Amino acid sequence: RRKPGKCPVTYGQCLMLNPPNFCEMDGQCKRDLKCCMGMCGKSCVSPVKA
Amino acid sequence: IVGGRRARPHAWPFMVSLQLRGGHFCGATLIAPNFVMSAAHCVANVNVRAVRVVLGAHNLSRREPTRQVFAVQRIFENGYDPVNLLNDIVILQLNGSATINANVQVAQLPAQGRRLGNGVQCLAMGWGLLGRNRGIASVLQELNVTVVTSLCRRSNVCTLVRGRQAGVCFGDSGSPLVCNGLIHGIASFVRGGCASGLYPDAFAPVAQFVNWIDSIIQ
Ligand SMILES: *[C@@H]1O[C@H](CO[C@@H]2O[C@@H](C)[C@@H](O)[C@@H](O)[C@@H]2O)[C@@H](O)[C@H](O)[C@H]1NC(C)=O
Ligand SMILES: *[C@@H]1O[C@H](CO[C@@H]2O[C@@H](C)[C@@H](O)[C@@H](O)[C@@H]2O)[C@@H](O)[C@H](O)[C@H]1NC(C)=O
Repeated sequence: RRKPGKCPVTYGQCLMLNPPNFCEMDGQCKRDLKCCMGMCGKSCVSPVKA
Repeated sequence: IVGGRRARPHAWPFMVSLQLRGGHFCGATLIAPNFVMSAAHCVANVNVRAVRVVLGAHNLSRREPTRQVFAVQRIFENGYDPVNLLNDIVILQLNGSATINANVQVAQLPAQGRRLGNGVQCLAMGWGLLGRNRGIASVLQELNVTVVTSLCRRSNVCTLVRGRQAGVCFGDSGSPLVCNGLIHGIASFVRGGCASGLYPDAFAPVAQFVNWIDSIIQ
């Protein structure tokens, strides 16, 4: 399920149709990390304030 | 490419399609008979051993006799930062050498450190989305764009179409930006969605990497 906190803001989006993701939801990440879209695909990252 | 036009068949014989499972996922540029260059983010998270390098293509929806297909043999990167998409450039050595002909030709690169000023007229191209969605392009598309420095990082070359909404779009990653016959950019990222009319499209600045490129291909 979705965890507390927010995903970090990102500067822009890579020009791929389907950037590969390493996670699809927060529960797939360890500890307090959230599954967040970066500039190019999703990864587990430390949360920022809500 | 949103808001552009069809290229004439083989108008840009250095234009390359990178494919997985027979499907285009990124553009690239032929820079020697046995090397292409693309965006690092294109190959960062795919199986490089599975990538097919398609030269001499025009219509991705047709069988084309003009095509030459290679695998990737070796990979070269120079400080790619996936968080910020800095140094978003990769050189891929092919498992063979292209036959140079009407439809497959090597691109020309600018001098090391060459920076383009506001207003320089360039041509973007690619097989990415047409927008609407009109879906993905079968036929290679091209688009006249203008270099801009505002709302662009010094570590990028950026372009914006004057007075209407047009620009690169998803699937155009890795494709060349041609300025005065030279490859100055590799399509990297957009902001505000494709063809926002506000945010310039951002390219990896090829001229910043020419000495590094030559160190590999020469
Ligand atoms: C160069 O590679 C060509 C493509 O190989 C095929 O695609 C790659 C990605 C792998 O899946 C591979 O097992 C496939 O065979 C070959 O057709 C070609 O012969 C190779 N050329 C050589 C060996 O010089
Ligand atoms: C649109 O662009 C056309 C091609 O531009 C030229 O060639 C490309 C490959 C690049 O080298 C670019 O820097 C050159 O400007 C022009 O032929 C055409 O005039 C342009 N259209 C308009 C409306 O000016």
